Amino acid sequence: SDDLSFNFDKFVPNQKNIIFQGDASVSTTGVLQVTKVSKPTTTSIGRALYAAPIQIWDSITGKVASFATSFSFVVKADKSDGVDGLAFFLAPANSQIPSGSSAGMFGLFSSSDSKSSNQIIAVEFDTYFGKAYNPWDPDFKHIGIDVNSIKSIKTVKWDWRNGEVADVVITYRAPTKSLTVCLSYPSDGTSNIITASVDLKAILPEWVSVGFSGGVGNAAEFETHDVLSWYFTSNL
Amino acid sequence: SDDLSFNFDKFVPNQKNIIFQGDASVSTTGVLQVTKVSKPTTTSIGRALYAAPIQIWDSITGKVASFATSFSFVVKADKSDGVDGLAFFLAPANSQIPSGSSAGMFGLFSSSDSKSSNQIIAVEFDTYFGKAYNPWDPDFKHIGIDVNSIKSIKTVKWDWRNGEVADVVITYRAPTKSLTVCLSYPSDGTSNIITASVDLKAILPEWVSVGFSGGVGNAAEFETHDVLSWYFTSNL
Amino acid sequence: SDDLSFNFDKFVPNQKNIIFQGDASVSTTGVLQVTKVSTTTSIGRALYAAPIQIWDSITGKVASFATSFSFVVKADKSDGVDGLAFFLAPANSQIPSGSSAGMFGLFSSSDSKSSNQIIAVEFDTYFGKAYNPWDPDFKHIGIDVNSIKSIKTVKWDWRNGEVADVVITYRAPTKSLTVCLSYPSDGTSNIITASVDLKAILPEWVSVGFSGGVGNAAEFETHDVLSWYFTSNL
Amino acid sequence: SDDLSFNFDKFVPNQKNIIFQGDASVSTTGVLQVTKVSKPTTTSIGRALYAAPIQIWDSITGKVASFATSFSFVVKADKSDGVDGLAFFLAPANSQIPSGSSAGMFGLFSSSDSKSSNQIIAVEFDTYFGKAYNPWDPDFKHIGIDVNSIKSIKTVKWDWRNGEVADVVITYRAPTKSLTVCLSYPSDGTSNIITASVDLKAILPEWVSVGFSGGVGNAAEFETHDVLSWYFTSNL
Ligand SMILES: *[C@@H]1O[C@H](CO)[C@@H](O)[C@H](O)[C@H]1NC(C)=O
Ligand SMILES: *[C@@H]1O[C@H](CO)[C@@H](O)[C@H](O)[C@H]1NC(C)=O
Ligand SMILES: *[C@@H]1O[C@H](CO)[C@@H](O)[C@H](O)[C@H]1NC(C)=O
Ligand SMILES: *[C@@H]1O[C@H](CO)[C@@H](O)[C@H](O)[C@H]1NC(C)=O
Ligand SMILES: [Ca+2]
Ligand SMILES: [Ca+2]
Ligand SMILES: [Ca+2]
Ligand SMILES: [Ca+2]
Ligand SMILES: [Mn+2]
Ligand SMILES: [Mn+2]
Ligand SMILES: [Mn+2]
Ligand SMILES: [Mn+2]
Repeated sequence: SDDLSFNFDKFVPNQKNIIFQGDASVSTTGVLQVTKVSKPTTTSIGRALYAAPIQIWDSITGKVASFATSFSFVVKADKSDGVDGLAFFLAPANSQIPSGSSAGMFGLFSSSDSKSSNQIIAVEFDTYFGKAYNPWDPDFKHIGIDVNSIKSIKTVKWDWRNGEVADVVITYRAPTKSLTVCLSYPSDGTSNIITASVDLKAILPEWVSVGFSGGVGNAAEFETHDVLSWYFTSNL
Repeated sequence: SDDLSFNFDKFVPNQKNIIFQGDASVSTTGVLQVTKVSKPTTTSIGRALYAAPIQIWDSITGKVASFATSFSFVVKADKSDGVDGLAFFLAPANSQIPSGSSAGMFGLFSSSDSKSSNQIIAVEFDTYFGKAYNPWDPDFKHIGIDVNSIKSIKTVKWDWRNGEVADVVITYRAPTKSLTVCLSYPSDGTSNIITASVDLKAILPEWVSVGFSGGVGNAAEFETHDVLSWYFTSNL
Repeated sequence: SDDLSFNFDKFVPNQKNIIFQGDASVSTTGVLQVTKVSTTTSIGRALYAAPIQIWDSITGKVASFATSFSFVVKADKSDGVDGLAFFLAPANSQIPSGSSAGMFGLFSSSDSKSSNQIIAVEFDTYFGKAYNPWDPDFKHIGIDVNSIKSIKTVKWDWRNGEVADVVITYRAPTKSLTVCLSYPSDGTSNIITASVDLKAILPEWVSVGFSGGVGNAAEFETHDVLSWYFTSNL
Repeated sequence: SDDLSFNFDKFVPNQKNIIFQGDASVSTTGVLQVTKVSKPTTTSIGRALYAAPIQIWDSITGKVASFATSFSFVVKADKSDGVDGLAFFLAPANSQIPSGSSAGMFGLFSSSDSKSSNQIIAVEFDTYFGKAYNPWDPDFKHIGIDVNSIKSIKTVKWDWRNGEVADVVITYRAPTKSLTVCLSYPSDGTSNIITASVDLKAILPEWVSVGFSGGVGNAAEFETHDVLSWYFTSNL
């Protein structure tokens, strides 16, 4: 049946079906630390992609793929606040971190402009919204749908819980071009949701790579960006 | 792998793998009308269950099942308002509509009391909250998590859209006992979400039947309760 | 995606999603004994509780399906009767009046009536010409279409008390039905394929399951299925 | 649920999730020609692997994976006979064609010795058994289970049909270490089967790449080695 379906209940150090870029890696406890967690802390940018590209749309038949993904993640800050955030994304097949990318752009963008050549769709869990540094951001931690730009086309207030596990379910229904983000914290019932219209055929190439990215722009306001598990399915 | 998984992209008149109770039926256009839609309007109560019971928990091993379900539905009211609502539920294997049930109880309850003998867990999409007849309801249309009672243990404001298709994803994660309801309207981006803790092993018997139920208590304030598609998976 | 997909790694006593007919039941050890184990003559069938749409009359589409199961046939002596079968019958079908162990509770007679609407894969242990004149001269795997007299058979190298793994696939576009049997204990393998048009034999809605029989208490054997996987898609 | 599951109903020219080695490629008609079809004909060796490695066993837990795969293929010879054959295999992650490999070794082996360092398990559909060049082969076209050597640990007569489509189902049940090969020709009912005991944990590394390989050692006895579709699943 379905074109593709994979599931990681846990990660293993030096997992061969995951492409690690930047500081991303998996600890001995089995968690994907997309951002570096080290004794003397430090600035960091990392991305982790599934090793095989996925056909998101077909130019022959014109068909677009519907997909669903689920993952659990933890963002633990030392103080009461941290930077910069985590993102789930779709980019051109075997994409590399752009030259001159920063933590605030999650290793996804070279700048704050909206270039159609970026060919990136991402769901961000943005923890830093400082106005002189991230002027494009709203005045609160948020969940945003990014389409070719770090300046989200739509955002929603994210009630982040320090050190608590968040369960996320993202669905893309091709026939209606609807992208829905479902987030909940089992520990206390906190839930956030956001949906937006996005035509994948219009933004991305036929073959894409999916994964996570994140960054810590200021070592003094450190936080982790750990993903505990990951499920993904797609079908044309 | 997984214990059970079924998918209905559409329904067919007199579908043999669906048990119809009350006024529930599937039209020639392939939609499950859990509530009766007729030239001259009338009061109605209906339920539709998947024909085979599902083991939600094992008494031998003590294991509890995790499940996920997705469905799209439409509630179209003649005037600007309608009654009474729709519900997705889990009940004892091959459960029948209780004697003396009403539209306001969605054919799930005999009364407004919280009896542990009911053994019912349901997610309701309640359109009628009139304090004269439904005193247990909040002052707005809502999504509620019902556990052995029509008086929800938790509700959230439901931004119902007249005649628009709503996509719903319900997930139950056994290890954390977390039940999450994710609703969105692709037509305009409206999204509602709610999460609650529920121990299935404590409320339901080992074998249950899953399905939809609904009711129209006042023909003068008529509305449809149509489910367009349905996906379901469970695993112990 | 796929219309239906279920999996039983083990069975549980009085499983609610299985319809038991005749002497079929599940033991406390979690195995489906389609035939009664205790001794006496027996006939039993076990069906999945929900019907399955095998073909659509609107679109004309036919469903492709795959199933996998493991079973054991343990005889007391060096031989036993009568066999086990995997089948597709009309939705919520009952055991026919006057059925016998040699017909696995699937047929009223040895005639080929199109009204039977039955397709079955049999693992036939008894081929005595006295009671089963339609059978070949050896234990076999047969593809039955509306009759106990198989349209095609193949020698079955049955192993007493050993677990057999079976994979049955039906590829609708080519109308091909393949039966794949193997004994992990010693490598013994048997295979058979035949052309069958489901749309021509069965109604839109069918019930799937197992059936079996022990026609002679003196030549007793079990007909136990240990696990079961099934998928179908239109 | 399941670790991995992919399905190709057809192939597309320059498919990004398939690694092509040697002469392997996919035609405009959507078929994977692991061997070159040029006419002007020529000698050829080709391999096609799924782009992402698969974890076949875990050294931490000791668990071994069970897997199932299905594919349809055609071997069309110009004359009444052709060479050399096709193979489905599991090799070390991102394995390359060995230096000095030949068509009779399907681009899998450097020699006819049984080296444990080869770390290869393959199911071959061998069309050439000439004792002059393939002395290790039996006296008929066959299906063989290869474990670290081109000299099969077990074979069975293969009733090859020129130009007809063959459906193959290969299952590996970890608990019993049983590998079963199920082949059938829908056109005439011809069926062949073979099973053998193989401990994956003992032969292969934790991470492996799966795919097809084939060869045409003599351009004068040309034949195609086309795979039409491919399904694969694995679970630890
Ligand atoms: C932005 O990133 C792209 C990709 O690496 C690169 O080609 C471009 O030069 C970058 N812009 C700058 C100013 O570095
Ligand atoms: C309420 O429902 C229960 C279950 O069907 C039934 O036993 C009880 O008698 C009902 N109450 C009335 C008044 O019928
Ligand atoms: C054979 O079985 C069918 C179905 O139960 C029944 O209608 C028929 O009368 C049976 N024949 C006899 C002789 O009982
Ligand atoms: C055989 O293949 C291996 C792998 O490429 C290589 O290391 C070796 O040198 C080759 N030749 C011989 C003679 O083994
Ligand atoms: Ca930011
Ligand atoms: Ca109400
Ligand atoms: Ca017989
Ligand atoms: Ca050879
Ligand atoms: Mn932002
Ligand atoms: Mn309510
Ligand atoms: Mn027979
Ligand atoms: Mn050989």
